[PDB]
This record gives sequence, C-alpha cells and structure tokens, in this order.
Amino acid sequence: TMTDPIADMLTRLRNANQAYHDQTSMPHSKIKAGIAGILKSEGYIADYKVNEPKEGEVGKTLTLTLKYGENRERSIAGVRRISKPGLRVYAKSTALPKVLGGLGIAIISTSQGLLTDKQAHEKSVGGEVLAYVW
Amino acid sequence: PTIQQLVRKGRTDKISKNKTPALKGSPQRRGVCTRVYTTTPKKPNSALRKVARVRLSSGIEVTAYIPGVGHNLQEHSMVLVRGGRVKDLPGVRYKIVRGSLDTQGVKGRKQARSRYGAKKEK
RNA sequence: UAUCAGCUUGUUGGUGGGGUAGUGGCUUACCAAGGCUUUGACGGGUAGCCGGCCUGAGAGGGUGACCGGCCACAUUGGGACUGAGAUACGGCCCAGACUCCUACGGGAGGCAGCAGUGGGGAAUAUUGCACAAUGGGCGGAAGCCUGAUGCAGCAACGCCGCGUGCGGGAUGACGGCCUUCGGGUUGUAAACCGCUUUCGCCUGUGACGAAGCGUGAGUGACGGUAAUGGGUAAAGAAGCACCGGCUAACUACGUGCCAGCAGCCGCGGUGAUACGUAGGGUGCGAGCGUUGUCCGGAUUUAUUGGGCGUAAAGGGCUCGUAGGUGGUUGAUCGCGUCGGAAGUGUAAUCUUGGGGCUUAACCCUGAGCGUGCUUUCGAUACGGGUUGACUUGAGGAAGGUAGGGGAGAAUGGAAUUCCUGGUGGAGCGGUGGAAUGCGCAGAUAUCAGGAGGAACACCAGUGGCGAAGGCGGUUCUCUGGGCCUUUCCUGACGCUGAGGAGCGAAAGCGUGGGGAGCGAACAGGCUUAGAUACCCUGGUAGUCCACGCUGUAAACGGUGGGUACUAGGUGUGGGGUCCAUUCCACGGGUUCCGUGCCGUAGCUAACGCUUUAAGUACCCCGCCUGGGGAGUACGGCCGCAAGGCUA
RNA sequence: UUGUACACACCGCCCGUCAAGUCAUGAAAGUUGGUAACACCCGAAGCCGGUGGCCUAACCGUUGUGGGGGAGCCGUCGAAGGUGGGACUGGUGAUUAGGACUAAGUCGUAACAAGGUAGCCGUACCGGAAGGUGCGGCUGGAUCA
RNA sequence: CCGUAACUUUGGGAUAAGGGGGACCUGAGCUGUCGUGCACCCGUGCGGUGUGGUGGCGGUGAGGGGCGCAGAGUCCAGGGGG
RNA sequence: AAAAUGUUUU
Ligand SMILES: [Mg+2]
Ligand SMILES: [Mg+2]
Ligand SMILES: [Mg+2]
Ligand SMILES: [Mg+2]
Ligand SMILES: [Mg+2]
Ligand SMILES: [Mg+2]
Ligand SMILES: [Mg+2]
Ligand SMILES: [Mg+2]
Ligand SMILES: [Mg+2]
Ligand SMILES: [Mg+2]
Ligand SMILES: [Mg+2]
Ligand SMILES: [Mg+2]
Ligand SMILES: [Mg+2]
Ligand SMILES: [Mg+2]
Ligand SMILES: [Mg+2]
Ligand SMILES: [Mg+2]
Ligand SMILES: [Mg+2]
Ligand SMILES: [Mg+2]
Ligand SMILES: [Mg+2]
Ligand SMILES: [Mg+2]
Ligand SMILES: [Mg+2]
Ligand SMILES: [Mg+2]
Ligand SMILES: [Mg+2]
Ligand SMILES: [Mg+2]
Ligand SMILES: [Mg+2]
Ligand SMILES: [Mg+2]
Ligand SMILES: [Mg+2]
Ligand SMILES: [Mg+2]
Ligand SMILES: [Mg+2]
Ligand SMILES: [Mg+2]
Ligand SMILES: [Mg+2]
Ligand SMILES: [Mg+2]
Ligand SMILES: [Mg+2]
Ligand SMILES: [Mg+2]
Ligand SMILES: [Mg+2]
Ligand SMILES: [Mg+2]
Ligand SMILES: [Mg+2]
Ligand SMILES: [Mg+2]
Ligand SMILES: [Mg+2]
Ligand SMILES: [Mg+2]
Ligand SMILES: [Mg+2]
Ligand SMILES: [Mg+2]
Ligand SMILES: [Mg+2]
Ligand SMILES: [Mg+2]
Ligand SMILES: [Mg+2]
Ligand SMILES: [Mg+2]
Ligand SMILES: [Mg+2]
Ligand SMILES: [Mg+2]
Ligand SMILES: [Mg+2]
Ligand SMILES: [Mg+2]
Ligand SMILES: [Mg+2]
Ligand SMILES: [Mg+2]
Ligand SMILES: [Mg+2]
Ligand SMILES: [Mg+2]
Ligand SMILES: [Mg+2]
Ligand SMILES: [Mg+2]
Ligand SMILES: [Mg+2]
Ligand SMILES: [Mg+2]
Ligand SMILES: [Mg+2]
Ligand SMILES: [Mg+2]
Ligand SMILES: [Mg+2]
Ligand SMILES: [Mg+2]
Repeated sequence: TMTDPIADMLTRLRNANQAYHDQTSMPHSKIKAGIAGILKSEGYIADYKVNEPKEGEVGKTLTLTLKYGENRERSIAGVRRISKPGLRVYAKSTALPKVLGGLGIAIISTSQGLLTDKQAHEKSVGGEVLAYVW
Repeated sequence: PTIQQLVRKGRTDKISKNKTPALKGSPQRRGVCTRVYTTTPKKPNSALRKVARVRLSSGIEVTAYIPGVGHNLQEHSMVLVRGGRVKDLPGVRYKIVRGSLDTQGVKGRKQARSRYGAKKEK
C-alpha cells in the first residue's frame, strides 16, 4: 500500500518530467500543496492548482503544470526524497544541506512551515529534510 | 538491505586471515634447525631450494627458506626466523635471517649486503 | 558467542527486629511466590575503562605506551584490627606454596617502590647525583625525611636541527667502464687556485633557573654545563636500498631451469636491462632496508556508500506472532524534531592567534573544539501520543459469474494382459543385424464369452484454475478461492512479517490391501578389446488404494510480497455496459480483471527486460561478500530408516 | 548457418577409481591433562552471639565486696583440605576416513559437438572407477514446424 | 530426606552411584475421636441433624536438652561400578 | 548402429 505520499509526488513529478508531459495530477494533501507552491516559487514548475473533486467526487486533486524551455529543455534536473518513512532525516540550523553546490534547493519542513534551505539558513531554523529538488 | 534489517542485524566484516601464525605476534623468532635439506620447487620453476625444518621457540615447527648463494647451517643450528613467503614452494612461509645467530652472511655479496648479512669489506 | 535456552529460593516483594556513617535481603524471623529472559537471561571467550593515539575526505576502523582521570591489585586464599580515612605495597592474624636461620625446641621473609640479578624473550637502560627547584610528611621554628621530583648515565628507539665544505677551474687529464675503436662516460668530478671555520678536537670566559631559602654567615645537584672569545686543519666526519612493469633509475661480464631472484605478474633452458659481479644511474641520507602489526587503497559489510534473471545472492509456497511501516483531515499534547539561555564537558592533547628557546622539534599563553548530557524558556511544519471526523485503501452485504481448485462416493467406454471356447497351422516375436524367448503339448493370428487392474483418445492449445507443489472420463454430494456491478454497509480495520506453524512433484519408509500395463534391482541374448551400458527377451520392489512418515527437486520466470507512476501496437480468457439492424445474435465500441507477443522512454557488462519491468519510487522480509575444502566435519534438533535442517 | 567447457585450437579439452609420495584434517578401544563449579565431611584466623566456677589497679561499697572487664570455653558463619559424582575442554591414540598437492604411473572415456544413449535436479537401487538404470522435474537441449 | 551417569525401545537403567537424619528427656500447635454440657432443626413419642463443649484417649511434633565407643545400638537386613 | 586414446622439450 501507499507508504510515502511525498515520495509518490516526487516520483510522479520525475516520471512526468522525464516523459515530457505538460501536466501531472495526484491526490491532494496539505504538505503536497506546500511543496508544489515552493516549487513554483523557486521556478521548477510552471504552475500548480488544487481542484475540487468532480470525477471521483471524493477528494481534492493537486495538478502541477511543468515548464520546458526553448528546444524542449527540462526545467527540473532531478528530484530526490531524503526523509524516508523507513529512516527520517533532520538537519540543524548549522548543518543544513547544500544541493548541487547550492544551485539546487533542499526542501526542509521547519517549525515555521515549509522553507527552502536558503530561507531556513536565513531564519536559523532547522527541521526535517524532505527533498533535494534541483 | 532495509534500514530495519541493518538495525536488527548489522554488517560484519571479513575475517582478515593471518599469514604467519608461528611467529605469534613477533617480528622474528628464534629456533633450532631440526632438519636441513633441499626441496624441488613447483612448476614452472626447477631448482634445489634450500630449506630447513625449524623448531621455533613458540613451540611450533615450520619450514624456512635459506636465501643467498651459500649455506653453513646444519643440524641443531640456532637460527633467527622472520616472515616471508616463497611463492614457488608450497608450505614455506618463513625465511632465515642471514648474519644472525649461527647462520652467517653470504660469502661473496657486494650488492644488497644488508639483506644477506654481509659485513662491508674495505 | 545461540554449535550457550532456560536462570534464580535470600532468590523477588512485604512486615517486625538487628546492624551500619548511611539507604538496602545488608542481616534475621515470619508471610507471600515472585524476579530475569529470543529486544538474548544464564553460560563460554576475550578485556582494566577513559581523556587520548594511529589511520581516514569524512563516516568509520584499529588501539588504551609516555602524560592525565577513575578502578582493581601488592607471594596465593581468607580475615579483621587500629584509625577521620584501609585492596592497609615497604602493618597484623590464619592457611597454602616458596626462600632463609636454627643448638631441631623453634624462628624470619615477600622489588608489580628505585637501581640491580637470574630467567623467559626477536627485544627494552645505571646497583648514578642532589634535596638547589617544585610537591609531600612531622616541628612553634631553625630543621629533619622524601629512589616523589629535579637531574645525570645508557641505547639512532622516535621527532627536530646541523655538519661532512664554498667559489673558480677544459687541457674536458689519467684510471676504471663501455664502444660502432670514431669515441662516449664517470666529470668541474679530480688535479690545480683562492677562500670560510658551524660541529668535532685544543684553550679562555662563564650563566639563568633563587623576587627561593637562611636570624645571619651563607646557599645550584645539574656544572666549568649552556652560551661565548681564541686556535687547528678542507681537515676528524656517508652510508643504505634500488634500477623488467606497477616504480624514479641500464649496460657489460659470469652463469646456463644450474646457481639463484620474487610483493604480484613472473625471471633463469646460451645475446638474462629480473640471478652474481662491475661501471653508470635513481631514491633517500645518519640513516637505509627487511620482518611484524594496524589503518588506507577495499564502495572488498556499501549509514555516508553495494547488491541478488544468467556473475556469489529471492526462503519451495502460504498463513501468521513479536517487530518495522501507515490514506485525507479538525482539535490538542509538545515525547521525537527545531531554536535560545544557564550549567557541565579539568588539565594535557588537537585546531588556531600571539610569545619564548639562535631556527625547528619542543615549551608557554589566549581562543576554539570538547561533536554530548542535564536544567529551563520558546516554535508546532513533520513523526508519534490522545481524541473526532472522511471514504478513495481494505473488508462485508445484495445481485451477476468463469473454471482440469479440492475432498468423497458411485459409475462409463476403448485398449492391454490373463482365462474359457471356436477356427486354423508354422512360425511368432524382435533388431542396425541378430539371438535369448515363445510355438505342432497348436503359438502368432482370428471370433465369442468372462475376469481384473490401471490410465482417461477426441474435446485439449496459442487455453482455464490453484499460494506453491500441482489440477483433464461422466454423474451426484460436500467445500475453497477468484472476477464484475451501480447503488448499500463498516470507516484505515492496511502492508509486510524474524522465530513458529501448516501445505509441499517424484522417489523413499511403515502397516494392510491390490497388482493389468510399465519397470530400478536381477537373469539371459546381442554389441564390444571389455559392456557391471546403450539395444532385445524376461522380470521383483515400486507405480495403485487406505492410513501415517519423510519434507527434498533445474520446488525455475533461476526474477519475495504490497503500492504508485512512466509510449504504443496486437492476439486471447472472464464479468459488465452501449450502439445500429435485430427487438436474438452477427457486429462494432467502452469499462474492470487476467493472460501472451511486438515495442518507446528508461535500465543492463552484455544477453536482454520494458505497464505482467530486470524502468522511476516508498514500505517490510529472505539472502550474497573469491574459487575449492563444503552444505563436509564436530555439536544439536527432526526421522522407523534413508537422510533432512542448522553449520 | 547452428552448438561448444576447444583457442597448444578434436592429435583439443576433460572425469573418477587404483598405485606412490607429501601436507593439513575427521573417526576411533582408549589414554593423558586442564578449567569452572556443585553436593557432603572436617574446619584455622576472625567478627558476631553465648557462656566464664578462673583472673581482675580506676567504678561503687553494708570497705566481708559488688559492678564492669579479661583469659578460657561453646555456637553460627568461615579459607584451605578431604571424599564423591557430573559438566566443559587440550594433547595423544593402534586402526580408519575422506580432502589438497605432486611422476611426464595404471584403468577406462563420464562431460564439452546430437560428445556419439541430449545434459542436469531430487530420490532410489546397482556397479573396479568414471558412471548405469527407474520415477518425477528443468531447458541452462534439439529434431521437425 | 536429598541426590543419581553412559545408554535407551522413553517404560527404563535406579535402591544407579553417592549423602544427611534416626533412639532418649522435655516440649510449644497442629490434628483423629469421644465427651457431661450451650443454643437449635426436631418430622420430636426421631434408635435423628447442623452449630457447639473447659476434658479423656490416641496420632504427630518445631525447638530445647542428656548420656555413651556406639542411638536402623540386639535379632533382622542389597555390596557397588566398568 | 556401436567405433577408445594423444606424458616431461626449451
Ligand atoms: Mg526491614
Ligand atoms: Mg587481563
Ligand atoms: Mg576500546
Ligand atoms: Mg597512567
Ligand atoms: Mg575504627
Ligand atoms: Mg603500609
Ligand atoms: Mg599506597
Ligand atoms: Mg616491597
Ligand atoms: Mg625494579
Ligand atoms: Mg634470553
Ligand atoms: Mg619544601
Ligand atoms: Mg622553613
Ligand atoms: Mg632516609
Ligand atoms: Mg621507469
Ligand atoms: Mg650473459
Ligand atoms: Mg572500507
Ligand atoms: Mg590491506
Ligand atoms: Mg559488489
Ligand atoms: Mg528486489
Ligand atoms: Mg548464480
Ligand atoms: Mg520463488
Ligand atoms: Mg525450508
Ligand atoms: Mg502487527
Ligand atoms: Mg500519516
Ligand atoms: Mg494538525
Ligand atoms: Mg594549549
Ligand atoms: Mg620564535
Ligand atoms: Mg579540555
Ligand atoms: Mg497522531
Ligand atoms: Mg455471492
Ligand atoms: Mg481417497
Ligand atoms: Mg492431444
Ligand atoms: Mg502457453
Ligand atoms: Mg458513516
Ligand atoms: Mg518449517
Ligand atoms: Mg509417491
Ligand atoms: Mg508402500
Ligand atoms: Mg506391502
Ligand atoms: Mg530391459
Ligand atoms: Mg516445478
Ligand atoms: Mg534457489
Ligand atoms: Mg515473503
Ligand atoms: Mg516489487
Ligand atoms: Mg493486461
Ligand atoms: Mg538487474
Ligand atoms: Mg549434512
Ligand atoms: Mg582456453
Ligand atoms: Mg579427534
Ligand atoms: Mg563447619
Ligand atoms: Mg566474644
Ligand atoms: Mg562479672
Ligand atoms: Mg570458634
Ligand atoms: Mg573450599
Ligand atoms: Mg592415528
Ligand atoms: Mg563419452
Ligand atoms: Mg552422452
Ligand atoms: Mg544396471
Ligand atoms: Mg531411581
Ligand atoms: Mg542408594
Ligand atoms: Mg525433636
Ligand atoms: Mg547411625
Ligand atoms: Mg526390623
């Protein structure tokens, strides 16, 4: 059964980006919506939208529309899940990870909401290292 | 393996085989020559490699090679035995230190003298 | 360490007393029956622990010398005494083992204090000086004691520093070595010329450590030491390893698979850059090699950081216990998590900033580090706890439905064999060819009748079902699971699952039954050099049934289960639903679940896999760590045995 | 073109007995040690608990002593020793088993090609040895499509 | 009363082996049974029943103590293990 | 249709 819906989101995004799909969809959760929002604010996806259920009439659907540049070029070089259900990863304000030498962003869930490493370091707050999207 | 599998049963290293058990944690050991003889090497080589069955002071008896052209040690000759394998000789894992105790340095050495216990000549 | 699974009876708890500096089964009496343990008790093995040290990019791995902290011990075992304080090292008592004295009655002793001896060992020092300094004991004090300590001796054992010369010198001298006999090389090397004097040697001066101590006088073990002036002579001062590749550096002579070399690959069999020597060279240098040991390289136990289709590796399969793990969401707690504050993390080490030794090693000093822990105050995104919702995961109801799923019983036909009878007569059978064999005592063949056991042609594969092993005559009885469906119900009840349990082809085993055909063993015939085989004729267990046992297979898709996502194309099995003509069905669609083939992205060492993954991901389990030895030995468990399992 | 374990290239490679030697290891009547304990018997020192007729300067006396103490003695515990039966483990052992390596020994040719009977897996029996055969399974075989 | 091996057909081997205690005096409490008696069910006038009785008799006894060379003090009555 | 084998050079 489903164990890590965040990892499911990440793998859905990775597979869709690899297959050059314009949009991907998944069941909605608050943390998924937050990660999608910070992905959009960091420019890794074109946009995102939460849709009220009208096909299954059961639950909200989170849909990410991706962006490909000139000559069909990926805007996401990769995404990786860090804090797995089997083994969870927490980083302090001083030991915050760097992704792609600082080019990519680690997504960290801090006590002040979802914050990209750069943000956390500015606020000197750590938390659970969710992802390494770059 | 999963993280839970590693937690339940961790990694275990290899055994790290020992090479010279008879020395018993010593760089070299004293022994007495219980037998001095020659052995034919394994193929593809061919010779009359000079070896000795030695009763080392650890109580273990092993076969030691005698390096260098020249040889004086015989029955009940006290020798110093160091590590060192002779590849084309099955069962020989030790060598006899020339120039120490009864065994003496190779006579006509002029190069690599220290490895054969040959004093410098004026 | 499970090839140690049970341990404990003052043991676990209670009450009263006793005891002690003190709590306490510490002790005692009485009462109760606890306590510990597969998250590894009990037992075995090894070991003083740490600050640190070595290695490593780090994570780690190895280690516990000096120095510093704690512990334990002082000939072995036990015991108390004295005391503020006792494992009482240089105390006492008893016993044991030792050594010594003895007048034989009895006494004395304990270097794991410092130095030293014997011994063991590859291996580790002087039976030194001083209490001048610092520390300690006693004394009011002068002072006394201090093998603590400060020093010296010894050893290249480690680290660091310095020297063995510097400049000039072509005529590129001799001599070695090589040669193509031209020369090349050693080589600016030498000779020769001019310089310098660190260290060593000779001689002079000569401390600091003492702002101490002492009423004073006086007072430095180290010590004529360090430092330093003068003198001597370029002199008193260079070795070791290596030169086939990794690996910096090559030739000649000698040897001829000999002598020997080697870390691996390998070298030596007459042109050896690999053996031995020489010249030349290279790396290091008061060292250089070898051996031992550790870490690295080794991502070669992979948390960082690996894998399991065929390379070593998926349990034969499922059920299920502990455990691990958890769809959406409200509230709350603030354990994980995160952020401050305080305390602590001695010193030394280590990193780093300053300073001192002529520099360095080393030393002093400031800071950092001390990766944690405790206390306390905050934050609430996530994990978790508590609590309440939701239905999409999961299960259920109702209806629809496919099938060699299983068990039991009865029963159908063909064929084989045997039996009885009729007919008929010379062979039949069998092979590459034969023979053994059967047959005039009538076989083979042929027809009729009967008995019996076993397997179910066609349907039937490109298919169905089952967790796997597997499952095919028909009928009935009993029974398991799957699939679909719009409504319906419950509301995360899910997934996986160590150990454990069950199921598990065939062969095999036990008791009884049955026995047609087939057929290990066996007998004979052939083939053959032989034929313990292939082939042929016979033929017993077995194959069959009932009830058990065994528990293994190339038990294979050599691919664990669950879930989500990622081109298609094209067969086929099952359930729906839609359409037109029907008012059947042919047909097309569409949807859900199977089962094949082709094939993109992607992956793979390749072969190949590719929505039924070996792709992209998350959860849990099993397993691998070079080939043999070996799935073997020993032990234990299971079994009637064969053997299986663990290893 | 297909198969291959051959590449010294089928005059290839390669398997197992037997014979010889060497090394390590297992079994074994036994034999020889070691360690850790257990149950009893005895039990020193000692502390504690009793007792003390004997010995007692401080205390008190009715000044004949008493109090209190001490030697001694007894009891519990108790090191060591004794006795006994087990547990674990090292060496060794006539004899025996297989493993590894070495003649360039003997006997066959089992596998690798359809290896000349396709191979292999489990099991069973048989055989100097490889192996042979039965039963079920696999393709890591193939013929013919 | 404690404890007991190889092996095993799991029954055994086994009384394996190897240990401790025993008698005498005193004796706390615990019990078997009966008991005049208390109350009570009485179907009483039943040949009864359940509570309930200081006691008698018997059994058993923790602890304490005595004596001897010796406490299963005589008779009686396995030796054991390989 | 069965039809075996191929030491040690340097
Ligand atoms: Mg108490
Ligand atoms: Mg020790
Ligand atoms: Mg350690
Ligand atoms: Mg120390
Ligand atoms: Mg005292
Ligand atoms: Mg003392
Ligand atoms: Mg002391
Ligand atoms: Mg002493
Ligand atoms: Mg000493
Ligand atoms: Mg010695
Ligand atoms: Mg002083
Ligand atoms: Mg003074
Ligand atoms: Mg003195
Ligand atoms: Mg080179
Ligand atoms: Mg030559
Ligand atoms: Mg490593
Ligand atoms: Mg290494
Ligand atoms: Mg690997
Ligand atoms: Mg896998
Ligand atoms: Mg494999
Ligand atoms: Mg499987
Ligand atoms: Mg199994
Ligand atoms: Mg559970
Ligand atoms: Mg959750
Ligand atoms: Mg919430
Ligand atoms: Mg410092
Ligand atoms: Mg300086
Ligand atoms: Mg510190
Ligand atoms: Mg919660
Ligand atoms: Mg139904
Ligand atoms: Mg049946
Ligand atoms: Mg058919
Ligand atoms: Mg098929
Ligand atoms: Mg509801
Ligand atoms: Mg089982
Ligand atoms: Mg069967
Ligand atoms: Mg049978
Ligand atoms: Mg039978
Ligand atoms: Mg036959
Ligand atoms: Mg199968
Ligand atoms: Mg397997
Ligand atoms: Mg599984
Ligand atoms: Mg999977
Ligand atoms: Mg499909
Ligand atoms: Mg793979
Ligand atoms: Mg076995
Ligand atoms: Mg080859
Ligand atoms: Mg043995
Ligand atoms: Mg006693
Ligand atoms: Mg006393
Ligand atoms: Mg008195
Ligand atoms: Mg006593
Ligand atoms: Mg004792
Ligand atoms: Mg023997
Ligand atoms: Mg063959
Ligand atoms: Mg064959
Ligand atoms: Mg046969
Ligand atoms: Mg018995
Ligand atoms: Mg007895
Ligand atoms: Mg009594
Ligand atoms: Mg008696
Ligand atoms: Mg009697």
